[PDB]
Amino acid sequence: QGTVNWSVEDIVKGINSNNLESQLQATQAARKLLSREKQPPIDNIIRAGLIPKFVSFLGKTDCSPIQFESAWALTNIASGTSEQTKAVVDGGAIPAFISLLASPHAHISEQAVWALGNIAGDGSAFRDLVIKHGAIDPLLALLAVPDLSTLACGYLRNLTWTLSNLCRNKNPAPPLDAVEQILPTLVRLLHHNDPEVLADSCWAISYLTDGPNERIEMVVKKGVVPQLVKLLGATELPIVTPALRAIGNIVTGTDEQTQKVIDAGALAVFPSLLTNPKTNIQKEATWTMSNITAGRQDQIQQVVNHGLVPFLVGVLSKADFKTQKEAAWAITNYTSGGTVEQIVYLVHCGIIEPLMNLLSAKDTKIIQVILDAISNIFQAAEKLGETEKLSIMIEECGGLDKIEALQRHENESVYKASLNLIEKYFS
Amino acid sequence: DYMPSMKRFRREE
Repeated sequence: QGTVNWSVEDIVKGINSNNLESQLQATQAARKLLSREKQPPIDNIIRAGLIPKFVSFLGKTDCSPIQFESAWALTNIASGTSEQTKAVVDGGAIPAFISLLASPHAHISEQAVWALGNIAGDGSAFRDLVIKHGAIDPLLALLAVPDLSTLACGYLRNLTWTLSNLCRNKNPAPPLDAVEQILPTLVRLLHHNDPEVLADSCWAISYLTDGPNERIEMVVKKGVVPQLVKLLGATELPIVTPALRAIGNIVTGTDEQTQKVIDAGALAVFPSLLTNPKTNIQKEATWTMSNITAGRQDQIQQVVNHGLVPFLVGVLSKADFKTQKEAAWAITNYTSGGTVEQIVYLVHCGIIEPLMNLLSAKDTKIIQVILDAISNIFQAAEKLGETEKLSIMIEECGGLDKIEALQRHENESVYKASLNLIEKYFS
Repeated sequence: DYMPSMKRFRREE
């Protein structure tokens, strides 16, 4: 090939040449420049005014190779900064790419899919603009086959990824009707046997569940929660991670939505998740637990029955600090919403000492959360007339020293809560 | 982080 390492000047010469073949060779040279790993000259290409030419080449049905080369060039320009993506959009690329989705050449339609994914991936405004130009119907039409396995793997992964970008970002979240239009295909992809397709489908679902309970309900109504729990159990970390994100999102919802997560058998996976060697998995699992323990007393009871309280004690005792903070939250929610018997059980599992140990942390918020938890537990103790036993318990593991020291803490609610605790139970 | 990239660059094959 004689299209390797052209100067931008030569590329411009060729593209301006009145010869379709010359334009093709120059466009390919541009593509090869724009696809080098080391500092591709995107800004130089833009400054040379080439984008409108590329876009015009997208429409040359009579010359599919120049459609492909220009599609790839524009794809890589749109992969850059918001400004570079914007240069591509401003060139008129969106309807051109959408028109290319119908191309009889798989590599060309695929490249169009990819490009639209980059443009939509820039953010809410471009995402919504891609949708207004009508991308969703032809995109989905590309998946209208009896069995997804007959499609090329790379092709399918690219499509799934671009759809996931149409589901991504907030303020605003995607249009409700767009979400409803995309969701069934997402469900189908969520049952496809490829790890990357599964990962990206899961990520899409996680985007869609990241919002108000109505948004969550749109997803939950499609019946995907059991599949999410199954994927939650997968060996591949790139699958588990978005599965767990989606599940956590869903349990930020209503008691009924959360209950749907529990009924699908999610809790059975949390012994592993709460001890997972990957820090973010442990953190997000504990976050998820914290929103489940903020639930109803029967839901708290299901957490108890699945033997998960000792795992919460474990995470509180030793974990990455952020995970520990999530655990503190889980405990404060548990003690706020739990029965006296459930709180007693919590104490019997050994929550007090690690709770106290975290009072030496340099984080005001977790101090507040923990003090709140201690307050709730003391309330249970009062209800049982066992406040003295709890006071002794806290004193013996050195909790009293820490609480006494929190009196001199600078934050108001902290020394107020701690002084209250001291004056009420440790006199 | 571990999420899919927002944009993807198609590199030399």
